[PDB]
Amino acid sequence: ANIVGGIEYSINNASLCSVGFSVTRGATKGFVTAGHCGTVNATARIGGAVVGTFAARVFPGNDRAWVSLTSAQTLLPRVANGSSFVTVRGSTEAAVGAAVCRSGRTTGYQCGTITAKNVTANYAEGAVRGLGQGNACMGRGDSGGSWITSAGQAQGVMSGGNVQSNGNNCGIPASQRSSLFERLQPILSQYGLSLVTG
Repeated sequence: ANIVGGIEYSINNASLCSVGFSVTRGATKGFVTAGHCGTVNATARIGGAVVGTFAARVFPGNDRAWVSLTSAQTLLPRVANGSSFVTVRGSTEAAVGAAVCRSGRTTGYQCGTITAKNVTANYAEGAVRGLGQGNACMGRGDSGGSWITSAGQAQGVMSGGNVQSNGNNCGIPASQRSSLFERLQPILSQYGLSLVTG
């Protein structure tokens, strides 16, 4: 499969999440995603085919993981934006107030601004600390997916948000949305990963 930020994958033929970013770990191909998407050794599929397995994860506390991929996968420095692509150019961290977008298999490509840092989410499983917050909308299934600026600076991966009864927060005003991302930088260093860029 071609590995592009935002696209769907399944975990153990059950849950669905979204790809964060293509990465390498030496010779090993991978992608980063959310930790709550899978446990270590869980099998990832794209287009019905096995693509790899969860190599490592932290959730809760953090919300991060990476999937180690078979060498047959094609890593790409891209995030889905409809039928087109945003090129991944680096991982410079944007400040509060910056514009940012996110990509995932439920709500697609959505944009807003970064509204806070260091946010705690109290999920069913426990607290997750240190999250970025934006007011781009999102929904169930977008978890794991890319947060990236229009200029190609990868910010993080989708963790969670104040979804409404329709499964998303797109039907409430931006002023009311809390859409939370796990910062990319600590994922990359924790697991010794390099972002695939173009």
